[PDB]
Amino acid sequence: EVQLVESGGGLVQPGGSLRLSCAASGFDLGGYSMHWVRQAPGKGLEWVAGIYASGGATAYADSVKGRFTISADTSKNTAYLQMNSLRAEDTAVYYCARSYYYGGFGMDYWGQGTLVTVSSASTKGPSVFPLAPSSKSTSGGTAALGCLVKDYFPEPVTVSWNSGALTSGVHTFPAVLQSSGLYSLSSVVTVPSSSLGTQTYICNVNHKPSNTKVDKKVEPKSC
Amino acid sequence: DIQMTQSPSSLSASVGDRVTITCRASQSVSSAVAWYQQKPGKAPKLLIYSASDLYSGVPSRFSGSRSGTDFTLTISSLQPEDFATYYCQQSHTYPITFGQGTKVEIKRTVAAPSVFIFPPSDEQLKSGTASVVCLLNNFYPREAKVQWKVDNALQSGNSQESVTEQDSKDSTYSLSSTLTLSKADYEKHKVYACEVTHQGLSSPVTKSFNRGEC
Amino acid sequence: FPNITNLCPFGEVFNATRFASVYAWNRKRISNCVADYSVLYNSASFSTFKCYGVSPTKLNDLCFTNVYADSFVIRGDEVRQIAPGQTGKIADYNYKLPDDFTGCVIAWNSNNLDSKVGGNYNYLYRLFRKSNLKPFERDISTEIYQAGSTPCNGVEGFNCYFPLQSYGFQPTNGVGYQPYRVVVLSFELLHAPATVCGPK
Ligand SMILES: *[C@@H]1O[C@H](CO)[C@@H](O)[C@H](O)[C@H]1NC(C)=O
Repeated sequence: EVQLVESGGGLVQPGGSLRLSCAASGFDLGGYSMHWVRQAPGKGLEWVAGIYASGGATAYADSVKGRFTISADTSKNTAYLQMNSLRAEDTAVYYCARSYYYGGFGMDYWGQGTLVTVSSASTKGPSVFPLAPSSKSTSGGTAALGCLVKDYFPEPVTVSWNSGALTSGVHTFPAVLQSSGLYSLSSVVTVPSSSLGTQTYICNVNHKPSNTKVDKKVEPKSC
Repeated sequence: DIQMTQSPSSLSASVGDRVTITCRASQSVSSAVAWYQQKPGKAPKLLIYSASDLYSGVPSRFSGSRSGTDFTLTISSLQPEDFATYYCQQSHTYPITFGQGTKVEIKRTVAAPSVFIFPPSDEQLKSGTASVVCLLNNFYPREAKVQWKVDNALQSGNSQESVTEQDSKDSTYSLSSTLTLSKADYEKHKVYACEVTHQGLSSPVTKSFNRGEC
Repeated sequence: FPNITNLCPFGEVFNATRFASVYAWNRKRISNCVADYSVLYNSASFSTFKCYGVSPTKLNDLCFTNVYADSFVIRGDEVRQIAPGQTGKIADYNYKLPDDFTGCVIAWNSNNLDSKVGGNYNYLYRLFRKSNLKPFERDISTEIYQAGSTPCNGVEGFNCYFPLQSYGFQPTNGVGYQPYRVVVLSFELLHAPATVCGPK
């Protein structure tokens, strides 16, 4: 079972440095070339750098030439990518992969990938606001309700409905980067209008980077 | 420094169909092309290498062909797991370059969007900013237009929308458009409406609400 | 007719100890002899036995000017390329059959003969080439393949690849990637004495 595991990802300010590691198991780096491929949110794949483990020869993409440096260690059987003078354009999910020889072959095994965010903004906790179901909702129809997460910068966020009890008719939209530099997304669910008064609905939001976990209940306005 | 032009950019087809995807290289690359598949939130999975060589543990329906400098990836019959994005990649001349990408979506009958409007919470008003949300869920095709109208006046520059991926079971899209503005500017107007234009709609829908009423 | 009764050396080819690499496929000329083709098919110990331009079923009645037995090793997945009008690394860069091919193509698995613990790297194939191969052409050159604009000066590296690469004939491999021995019988018919014939 060949395996490639990434590490060293995180949050860094513009112009900073970050070292990504890629540990390999189930095979020897010898005779292989380790590559780093990055993918910006909702965009294509872009090759960055590559290295022949045995000889030590390296190759870089024009966009990151000079700033990034790729290395490898045969005893540790791991590959590294030092990233200096980072820019906002470099924010992306970084994967490490392997290929046989200097070229001509595909990438057999990829790591799961690590997210790298480059922003001047600081890590902030999410603000949770309810989205109550409209009072004027048809009885035969099904009223919709939801939770809104605003102003959290570190992208990773998880949401659940009733501690995982509601797994049907739920739609959690992807986050959007605001002009302020903080992220904001919303999650919604469609439930029958009759069960609005009877049942109780809770959105559970977890922000691992800032270590902020909260829950909020949704109820009609009534006024 | 070779450029790989991939077509089609997007493709919609039904289960059991035969699909073809093409990648043309700027220069000759011998047979150093490879084809990968990527699903949301997952690393790319290698499908084909050296143009026409199957990878271990990969369904036999996937095939690869090379005619001159044109490369082709073919699916004999589609299966629900084959709905994902597909890339081509060349490893002939460095820097290695991927294709633009080809998204494959499950075809579905036209459906109209269920549209809802959510006013800003009072807890948010305490902070000083008001966010109005407009949700339109369970519709197909992806193409849709959302227009924010405040007292029948179009609002531009303060709206942001996001779209979900096709539902596992519904096979339909959903969209959420948020309009954020300061409490002072929010209190200046009284009517807030979210006009929606879709292919599967005779006329534009217009869910709205009035500030200070429930 | 030959006017002499000398069995042809087919055992030398099919039962040879070691086979050649597909990039340098071996070829044995066969003339001035007689041999029973149908014995091969009857043996039925082969996995692929496809003939183009002639019926395989007991067609020893025919006599040919010369015969050619071409032998090499490839993967199982690649066997499908050893036929007329096919494309692939093997067909393009290693061993090409003409579209007007009259002959037979025989292939059998050899995992026990051509596998070694930790891999057998004795069987190579050509991976890079500027142009496709003409039919029945052989290229044994080992010159470094220059892919970039810069010259290579005979050194291995990025954009400077050694043209031949080794098969990963692991013993734990799938059938598609297991070694397979291939013999291609070509029947050269010309306006010349028939030096090869069938029995009797
Ligand atoms: C290969 O060897 C076996 C046993 O010696 C024999 O029966 C078979 O016919 C041989 N192949 C040929 C072409 O003679």
